[PDB]
Amino acid sequence: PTVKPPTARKFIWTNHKFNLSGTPQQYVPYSTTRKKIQEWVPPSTPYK
Amino acid sequence: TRDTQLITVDEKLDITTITGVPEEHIKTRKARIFVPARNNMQSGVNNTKKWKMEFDTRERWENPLMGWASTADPLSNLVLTFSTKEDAVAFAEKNGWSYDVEERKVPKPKSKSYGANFSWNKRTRVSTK
Amino acid sequence: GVRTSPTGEKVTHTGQVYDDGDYRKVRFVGRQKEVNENFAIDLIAEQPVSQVGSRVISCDGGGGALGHPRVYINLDKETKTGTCGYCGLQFRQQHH
Amino acid sequence: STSVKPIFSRDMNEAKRRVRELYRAWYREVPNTVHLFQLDISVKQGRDKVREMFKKNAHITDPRVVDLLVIKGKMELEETIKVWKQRTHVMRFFHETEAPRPKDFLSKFYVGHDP
Amino acid sequence: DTRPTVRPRNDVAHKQLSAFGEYVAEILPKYVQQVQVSCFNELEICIHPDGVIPVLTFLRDHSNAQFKSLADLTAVDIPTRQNRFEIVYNLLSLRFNSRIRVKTYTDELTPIESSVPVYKAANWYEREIWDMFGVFFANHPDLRRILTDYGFEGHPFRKDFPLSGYVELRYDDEVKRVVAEPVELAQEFRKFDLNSPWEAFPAYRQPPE
Amino acid sequence: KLGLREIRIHLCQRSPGSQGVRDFIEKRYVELKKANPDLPILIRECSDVQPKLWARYAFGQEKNVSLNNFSADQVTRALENVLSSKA
Amino acid sequence: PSGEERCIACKLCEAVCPAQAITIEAEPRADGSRRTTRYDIDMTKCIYCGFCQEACPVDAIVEGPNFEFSTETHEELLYNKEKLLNNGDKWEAEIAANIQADYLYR
Amino acid sequence: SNLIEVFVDGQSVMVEPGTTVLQACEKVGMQIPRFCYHERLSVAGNCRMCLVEIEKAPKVVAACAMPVMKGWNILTNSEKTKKAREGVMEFLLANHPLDCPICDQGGECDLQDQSMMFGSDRSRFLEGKRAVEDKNIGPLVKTIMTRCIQCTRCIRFASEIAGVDDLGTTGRGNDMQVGTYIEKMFMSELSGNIIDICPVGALTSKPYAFTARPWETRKTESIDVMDAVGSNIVVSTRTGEVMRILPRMHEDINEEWISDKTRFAYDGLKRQRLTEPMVRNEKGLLTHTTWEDALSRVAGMLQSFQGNDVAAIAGGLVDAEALIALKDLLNRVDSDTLCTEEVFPTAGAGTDLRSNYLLNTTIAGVEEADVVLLVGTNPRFEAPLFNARIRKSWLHNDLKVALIGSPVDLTYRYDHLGDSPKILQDIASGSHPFSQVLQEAKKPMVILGSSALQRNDGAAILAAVSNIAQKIRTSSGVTGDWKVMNILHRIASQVAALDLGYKPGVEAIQKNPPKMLFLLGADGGCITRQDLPKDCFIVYQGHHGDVGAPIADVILPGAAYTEKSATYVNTEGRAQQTKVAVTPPGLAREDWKIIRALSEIAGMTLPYDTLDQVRNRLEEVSPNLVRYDDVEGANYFQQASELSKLVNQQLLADPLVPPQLTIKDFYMTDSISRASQTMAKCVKAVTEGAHAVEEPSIC
Ligand code: SF4
Ligand code: SF4
Ligand code: SF4
Ligand code: SF4
Ligand code: FES
Ligand SMILES: [K+]
Ligand SMILES: [Zn+2]
Repeated sequence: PTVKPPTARKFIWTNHKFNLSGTPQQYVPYSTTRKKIQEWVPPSTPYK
Repeated sequence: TRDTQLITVDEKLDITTITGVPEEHIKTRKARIFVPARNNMQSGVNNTKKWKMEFDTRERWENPLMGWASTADPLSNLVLTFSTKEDAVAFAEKNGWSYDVEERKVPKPKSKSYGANFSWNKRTRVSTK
Repeated sequence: GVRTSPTGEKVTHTGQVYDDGDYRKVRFVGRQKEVNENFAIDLIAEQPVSQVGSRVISCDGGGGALGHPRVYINLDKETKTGTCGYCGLQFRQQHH
Repeated sequence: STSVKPIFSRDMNEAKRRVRELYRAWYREVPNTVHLFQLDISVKQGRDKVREMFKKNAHITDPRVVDLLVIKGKMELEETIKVWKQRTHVMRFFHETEAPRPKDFLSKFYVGHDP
Repeated sequence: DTRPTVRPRNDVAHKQLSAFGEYVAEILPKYVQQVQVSCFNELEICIHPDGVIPVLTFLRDHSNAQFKSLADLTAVDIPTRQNRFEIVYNLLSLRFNSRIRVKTYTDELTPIESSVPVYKAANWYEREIWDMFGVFFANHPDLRRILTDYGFEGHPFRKDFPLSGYVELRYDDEVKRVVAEPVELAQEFRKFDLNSPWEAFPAYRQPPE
Repeated sequence: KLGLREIRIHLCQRSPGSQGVRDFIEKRYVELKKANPDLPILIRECSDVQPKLWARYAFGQEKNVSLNNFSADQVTRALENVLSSKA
Repeated sequence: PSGEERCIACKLCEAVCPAQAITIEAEPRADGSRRTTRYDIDMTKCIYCGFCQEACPVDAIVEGPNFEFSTETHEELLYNKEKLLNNGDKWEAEIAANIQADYLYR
Repeated sequence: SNLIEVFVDGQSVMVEPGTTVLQACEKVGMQIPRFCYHERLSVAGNCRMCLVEIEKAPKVVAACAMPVMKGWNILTNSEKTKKAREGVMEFLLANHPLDCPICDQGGECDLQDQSMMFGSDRSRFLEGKRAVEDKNIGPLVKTIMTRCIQCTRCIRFASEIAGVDDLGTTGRGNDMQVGTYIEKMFMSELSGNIIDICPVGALTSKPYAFTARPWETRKTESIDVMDAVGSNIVVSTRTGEVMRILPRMHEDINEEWISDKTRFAYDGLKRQRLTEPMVRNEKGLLTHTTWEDALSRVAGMLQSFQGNDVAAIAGGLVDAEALIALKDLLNRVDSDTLCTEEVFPTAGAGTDLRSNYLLNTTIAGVEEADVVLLVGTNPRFEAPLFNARIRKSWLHNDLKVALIGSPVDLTYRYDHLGDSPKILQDIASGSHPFSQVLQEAKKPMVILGSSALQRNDGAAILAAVSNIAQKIRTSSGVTGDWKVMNILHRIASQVAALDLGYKPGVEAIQKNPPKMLFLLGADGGCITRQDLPKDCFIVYQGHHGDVGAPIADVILPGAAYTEKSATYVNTEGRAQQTKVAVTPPGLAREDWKIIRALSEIAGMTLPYDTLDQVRNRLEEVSPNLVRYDDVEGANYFQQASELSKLVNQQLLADPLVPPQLTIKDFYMTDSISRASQTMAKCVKAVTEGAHAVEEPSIC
């Protein structure tokens, strides 16, 4: 890379990270979608 | 003719005991014997030729970790293909599944006339091509 | 860009964030929630619009065979910009 | 059409003779099974299980189906006698970890949608 | 044969296999129901299930046959037929450098004569068919499961058997052993509908009912 | 109490077995409804059913009377027994 | 190069995947773009066959050059869209150089 | 007899004269390629994809438009035929955009599929492509018109099926563009069907845009319940979620179309959903609880009360199983007060005879009628596919249609006799000229909308219209078995409720205010707490928090029509059963199971514990409710009329104004459609224009 450097993009990380497994920086998987079914919220007034 | 020396069994064929299927997936499952309906989005009719047998839909839920669709139904993706309704029914009977058959829906023949688009005294005249 | 909830959790580019009462945010205790920080919706908006001198322009994403399939964009409407359906670049006709 | 090639038995009397013969072999073998595999069950428990497995198919009336169940029963006996099965395979008959599932309507109604 | 992308047709082998097909049907009319040759030159003899031993012995031992090797013996499940199982024997003649296929049929409750007397290769092939399709072979030296787990219930290669089966295994610490539980999947297998609604092969179009 | 709440008559549109019940409905049903203004008498038809007379009293008890191959006169008595005598 | 995502939620990688390792969900974005809300690769289902990068029409999904990503837990190998976008951002410099060397054979 | 013999690939087939070469190939099983031809639209002949060789004829013929002639041999697989197909497919793809990845039609596209099967495998087009600007025709149909292939199916459909002449071609040549020319919306109760007939991604569903792919959806063949037509549908699901609704062809009901309420209201199933049982706390607020607790509170009140003190109102979207189960439970406390929100006059025969409250002629019979008299109904918005059947008969049979009611656009011209109900008396006597038209008609048809009967004078109108039907049937030369009187319902559960003996309308509940009320999905607002003893204990069962839930003591979540296998009876009396597509959300349970569970807690256990047993019970109450897809005819019209005359009620002088007058009243009519945000944008679009409904669309 000193002779043929890589192309620069803005989004490319400026600081490489090594394997973080087993540390507080590890990756925890999670669902990235939002809630599908919205639940009716009962009225907060005393009715009758 | 065939000379194996044969017996005569007059009972109905019933193979549930020898199939290895658990109890709950024979007594409680309702099969649907049907010809699939043509997908309305297309005009091809080659997927409406054969009879199908599918099972009632049971619960799917969200996996707590990734949100994937989890199931406890071993027959959820099970589909069988038959040439006739009588073939599909016989298979369900010997396997002990209860079934609701649905008769094939055949498109009716229509009367198409290109000359009717320019009729002289009828409403079939088109205002555009 | 990245927002945070009142609970402190980061909101991802899809808008996901565990709500106040969800127990599933326990998976991040002692660890971290991985959110990519370069929201493509923000980045594609920073691009300048390209002024062209024809009704119809083609976009292939740049790089030739390394982009997307080539498509043509009609630029007759002057109340909006033409947008690539693949890459999101914007084009406008130059008052011809 | 009702004429069908026999597997072994020509009628249900010949088939039930093989059912009893297989029950004797399984009945005799349970004490050895509990000993060799070092099962914590009692020999009475093992014989109640063998009996139970034999009542599931008590409604059958087709000689050919009866023969197959006997063929499969003798195959399972050989795996047990020759110790091809392991302790985990023997104890799968007793479903020791499966939690009891409700049979009535209300208990089944509270848990979910299954019939 | 000069179309770069199209498999060339070998008319000479088609004629020879057609002739030998009639030959087998003339000598064994008692068992042979159908004889056919494919467009890529593979001869098939369809027989009554009673003729397994006579047909296989003639092909192995006849001097104008000499199919001394059993390449394969397998089963196909077709639920739409009353005889849902199609038993297929693939045989190789090293003398004449030919292959032939012999097919017969059965159902769940009907035995098929074990062909171990003709080919000793068939012993394990029949155990496999018994285990995966539940077809019983009469007079087998030892018929028992070969591929499935000990005590496994069912015959997995039947079209009506579920892909993921009915039981799964885990190690339970309470009982200090591997236990079997009903099967649940964190992600259900996703069934894709792929068949196109437009006919692809007119030459195989079946007649209207 | 313990009085009749509802009557249902099931019959086939065309089968010979129901011929008696059809005659009753054509001739005598109008009077029956005018006699019992508030009692719901539900005449529900369906092809190829063995005709029956369902009567529902208080608290869900029900009785079924076959009418297969009855005559219009017999159907009238069958209804009379139900209307008059109430369990 | 602008920083917009290449993936258009066409789901051909999902269909071709022999292992059913890919789960995708999509919807219109605020600007109306066709984009994924879910892009999961189960790395313990995947056979690393590369059919998904062959199928993709926009080079959005690639198997990178990295082979040194062992984990201490099974959950760390179930990748969602954020992890995969971070892999591309992390490894873009090398990935692009390799695609440059091979795209004339593809 | 009149049949002529033609050959398809050397195979003889006997066809009626007038059969097209394309239809002759159908009878041997061969499907000719097509793009512009649709069996339910007029022949166009513009795509040229059906060109086929005729043996011993030099020029290929368009199969879709060419009638066969005696002795013709159609060569569908000939070299001349195949080369025609590759050429035409080559032209169709020359200017088509490379959009398949970003196009919702991908995977279910007749252009893609017919390219694979009848087109070349490569391109020799080395020029630039045409790019067309996109057009906004409303909130429900997205237009990427660069994908259009100019088949004019949308034009022919909108003109001929939907009776709307707003789509056309502008310009000519390669620049001929489909659209409206001006900025206009193609908003119709049937507008969403152009999406299906468009063979390409030019017209796609906006609500469905980008969410799924065809191959990954599971198809569940179910029934629509947004009205009383009973349209057969396909519910597409993926990973336990409903993705879209599609029509399923049923010839004798909906043909192959559905209304836009049926097609785009499913998004209402994901909002305002009841998912947990609820009881009132000390502060008087609804709070979540368990099934054990809620059903023990309902059983306590159910056991204490008895007789008339217990009542129930059923809503529009309630199936037969939940109806019979609740009738049995209330009968065991000795309550007959099973009411419905929809009113049907009870004087006379009432519900005793089926023929009194059914559309006896059936939807398919409309095509055989000679005169149709619509009384006090807007069938366009009450029964969109029934109205579409009238227009098909208007178009192809020269049907004469007359209307007694407010003048509403039905998409086809009609004879407006007037709006006053008194005209019905004139027609019967013979004063009004239309009476001759009805008398001479060989097969007349009279249709009374159930919306007319909601008036206080309903018993009068039903008597009058029934009288008109009898004279022209008995006292005129109408065929023996042509049934004239018809009632058009608008509520999915009505016909099933009436078959089970439910009392139509909430009159009984008003006459005897009960101390316990079961609101079985009753969201009509017919009975409010100002009409109740003030200590009333209301148990609401349903799937949406709308009107009933906020006024209830106990909420028992149920399943929507997509989440259960339930029986519904359409306006003709046909019984049809849905299937489970997805299971109920949260703690929601099947509707009849809640009642069976409640009955056991109250020591009143019902004699059915499975779906098959609760359908044997339906067979004991009405045998027709378990004959699926079979229309059981009714009869005894003469007897029904006799009882009708006795009372003689008096008509009022109010004009017959239908509840729905313009398209804006069509979209939001029940709890599912009120919760839908797509129907919310539909209502906004037709009342405010496209200014605030537009969304930027790129692909
Ligand atoms: S490399 Fe992995 S994710 Fe990609 S197609 Fe192959 S198995 Fe699927
Ligand atoms: S990664 Fe590529 S193939 Fe997969 S959905 Fe995105 S654009 Fe389509
Ligand atoms: S309509 Fe869409 S899916 Fe069909 S060929 Fe055109 S771009 Fe591809
Ligand atoms: S918009 Fe669709 S249906 Fe209308 S002409 Fe174009 S391709 Fe045909
Ligand atoms: S289908 Fe015949 S020309 Fe279009
Ligand atoms: K379309
Ligand atoms: Zn682009």
